[PDB]
Amino acid sequence: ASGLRPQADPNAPTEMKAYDLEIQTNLILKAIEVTAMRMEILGDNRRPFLSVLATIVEKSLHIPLCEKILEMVEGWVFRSEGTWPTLKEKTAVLHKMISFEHRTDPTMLHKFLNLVLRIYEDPKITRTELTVRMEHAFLIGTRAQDVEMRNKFMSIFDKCLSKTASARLAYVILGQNWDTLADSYWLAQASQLLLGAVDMNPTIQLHQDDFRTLPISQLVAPYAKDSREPSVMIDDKFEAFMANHRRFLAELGDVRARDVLEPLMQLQHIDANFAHEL
Amino acid sequence: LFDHLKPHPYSHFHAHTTLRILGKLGGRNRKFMTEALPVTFQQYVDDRASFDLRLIGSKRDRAFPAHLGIDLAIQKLTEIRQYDPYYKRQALNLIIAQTKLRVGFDSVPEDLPRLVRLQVEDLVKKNRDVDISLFEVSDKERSIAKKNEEQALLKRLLKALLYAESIPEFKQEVDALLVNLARHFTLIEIGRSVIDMKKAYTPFDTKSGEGPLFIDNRVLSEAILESLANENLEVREAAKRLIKEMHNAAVTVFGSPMHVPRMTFWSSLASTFCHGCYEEEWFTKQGGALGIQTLLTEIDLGDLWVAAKQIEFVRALMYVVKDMPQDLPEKTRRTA
Amino acid sequence: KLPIPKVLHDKAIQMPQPVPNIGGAGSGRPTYTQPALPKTPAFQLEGEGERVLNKKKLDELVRQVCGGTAEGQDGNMLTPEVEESVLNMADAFVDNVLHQACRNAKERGSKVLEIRDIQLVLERVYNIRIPGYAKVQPNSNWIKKMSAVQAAKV
Amino acid sequence: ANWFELCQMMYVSGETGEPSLETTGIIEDIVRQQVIEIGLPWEPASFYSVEVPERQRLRKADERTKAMTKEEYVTWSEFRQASFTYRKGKRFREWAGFGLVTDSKPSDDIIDILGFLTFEMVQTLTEEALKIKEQEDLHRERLTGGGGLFDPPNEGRTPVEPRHIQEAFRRLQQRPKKARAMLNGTKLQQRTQLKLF
Repeated sequence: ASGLRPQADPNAPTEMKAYDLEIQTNLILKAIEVTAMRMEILGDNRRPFLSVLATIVEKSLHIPLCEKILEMVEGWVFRSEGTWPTLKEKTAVLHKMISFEHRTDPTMLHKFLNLVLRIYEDPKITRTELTVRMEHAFLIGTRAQDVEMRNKFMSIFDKCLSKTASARLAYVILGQNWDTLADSYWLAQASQLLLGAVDMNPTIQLHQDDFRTLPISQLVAPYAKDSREPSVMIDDKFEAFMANHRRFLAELGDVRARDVLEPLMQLQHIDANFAHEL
Repeated sequence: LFDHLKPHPYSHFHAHTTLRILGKLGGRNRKFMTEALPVTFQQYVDDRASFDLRLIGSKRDRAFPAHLGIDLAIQKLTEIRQYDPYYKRQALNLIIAQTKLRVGFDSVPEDLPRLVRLQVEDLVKKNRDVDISLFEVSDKERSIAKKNEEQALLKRLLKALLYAESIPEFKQEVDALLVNLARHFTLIEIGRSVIDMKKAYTPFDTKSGEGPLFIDNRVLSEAILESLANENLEVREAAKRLIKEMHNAAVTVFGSPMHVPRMTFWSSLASTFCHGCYEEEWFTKQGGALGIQTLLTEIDLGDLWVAAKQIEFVRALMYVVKDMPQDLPEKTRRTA
Repeated sequence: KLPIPKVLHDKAIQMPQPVPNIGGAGSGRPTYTQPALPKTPAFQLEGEGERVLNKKKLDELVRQVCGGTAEGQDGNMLTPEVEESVLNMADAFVDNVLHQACRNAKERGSKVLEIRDIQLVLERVYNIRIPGYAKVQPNSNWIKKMSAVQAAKV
Repeated sequence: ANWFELCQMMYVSGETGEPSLETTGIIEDIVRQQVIEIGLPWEPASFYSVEVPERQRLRKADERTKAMTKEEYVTWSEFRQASFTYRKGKRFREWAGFGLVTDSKPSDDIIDILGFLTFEMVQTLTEEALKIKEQEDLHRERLTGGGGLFDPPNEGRTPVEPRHIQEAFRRLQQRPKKARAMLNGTKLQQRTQLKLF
């Protein structure tokens, strides 16, 4: 795919027929399944098994095999009860699984991020050793292109922190590590966190020294004390016209802070210059 | 040329070619300057427009700029992954909110219809017993340049709203909003006509100044002019429908179509469409010709009005014929 | 013209790294004067400071070897006259070890000073072994002489 | 090499934390140096020409064993089997340089003895370094409210450091005064060989 020339090396990578590839993959799946049910007595073989699993997930592009490995890892993390595969060693495989972000196929990445979201919404595992080692995965989730996933991650993030402006600024400045997102403009996430400490319910309006269009009340003020009667009678059509106009006027003055603030925090994620301005 | 000089991850072919060209130029590559250097500046020094916000751990309100994401929103809306509709929806939301903020909120009396009909009665006749003292107070504390900037921004917002009709998902909401705005502006225009009629009948030289400063609601005319000669069809149809809606609202408010052409609005519309015919862009010329055609064959203001405007119309159309380059398509000249 | 290659060699595409200040002119001079990415000078925002740690180092060592100090007393474990002796000892040790090691390193044809020379000097002259930093047999003439002596003895 | 074996041995001895790579490296170099440096013939029955046929560690260990859970007990039992040479003969021989310093292919009893000795060295080093670290912390002992989403629950436990291992090694190299009693009253420097602790 990269077009690199083939060199003369006895162990040089080669290509295999599709039929042989499928046969090999089926054999590998059977071998892994049979080996993984005796995890309590592997002993000296405990580490090579996890090493080969990590290599497979890191390099292979076979969707069924990666899906099976991920399902096994999730089963270890959640439904396991006995002595674990070397306690917090499955975290090594989970960390190796972060490579899905640059694959041009978001299926495996989406499965992994769903698993991470599950891990970080479970009350049993809160402030535990597991949630301290998945910071990189959580940040990668907050950086996701998929809008729904990113919004879910940011919603959890905002739900955890406090709701005071000084506290949120302090957390941004010295409360978080941004080493994981060092190659991207990560101040958009910081701005999104900051905007969570703003009241979004109250109505808004421009100041009194700003410029707007001509109000009708100013135009009808001269007739304040004119107690006259129009020569032409008021008809139903005029009444409906004025009722609709009054409804529109009422709808005019119903702008809240969210109607402006939310679109900006959504739009800052596709343009860096506006993020800088914000 | 200086924009191709970027390090490795950037294409090195372009950068090395540019470096070679500059090296071959030699001493001439730093001697071409004739003027000093361009610099960007603001037209006014007053504070910009803003609204008030509220931080949770505080007791006071703070001002927030009201111009922040308008440029990006318009660019993302009127210039066209599976996530595009999401961002387009966000942009439309922001634009609608900004337009609503710029129009403003008002509280009118209970018996508005009576006052409106009294205004119509005074306009049809030439009553001279109307007090316009509030419209002679001088406003010598604010900036006129800032007002011009706000007017231009509102015109841009209206143009974006009008363009947003070429998307089947957004059509209904923007259409309803535009119709409501047109009716509101007709109501404004009737009162403005009354005030203008009263003003010209008191030729004085007293030391009373002009009126207050406000955003002119006639930006819609310019937006309509710029929308008539659009590539998409729905945009043109909506632009025509807005003119028809304004005329219908005026007819409904007056009671009969007899005295509708006594407003000052229609002369302004005619002047806008006539000046459109003299610009140096062919689509502005086409819009002007189409606007004159719409005023002629779809509203029917009367016969005295046309007899008054015929000379200007003929001059403008003949100029459009005169000034079109002879190697572009012939559609504009045929329209004229 | 100039031969723009279809691909650049690995040296031209490097992702620059921090670099030290070389040249010998000096740094920080406010006069009329550069690498792509210089290295950040060292700094400390707030703390005890070196002037206190260096002075407390000797008391720390004394506490370490003395076995332990009871509550309510510390620091004054050596009289003023013994501290001067200890500091002189340290200076003399450093100077002597370095002087021996440099000459030993130059003896074997090297042009740089490596840890092996210091380790050799420390082990063979002072009986000190610092972990964590990485035979003789008689020849034939001696054997013949011993054989002759043994034959004479019998 | 032998990093994880060292980790298991430290865990068994009482270091439940996660020591860095420097500590493991230093311990490995110490053990390698010792291994490289490395009835009965002298019994009373040897006095004659013709022979004739005949005829605090425990307390702490017990306290810990009483103070462990079932999973902790299983982990402790599994880690107790860590070895340097158990079914690793070729790797151990390569790591210890058998060929370069001795005739190749020694018997297996030698390998078992070497494994036993190495386990003992690691145990002793860990036990001494723990005490040194504890004393240092005890002497040394004598602002972010709110909270985030990744900070540890309680923390408070840290592993040993290279300086502690160095101090333990310095302590373990001292010899009895009997090996120096013959230099009393003189100005002669004591020079010896590496002590096999």
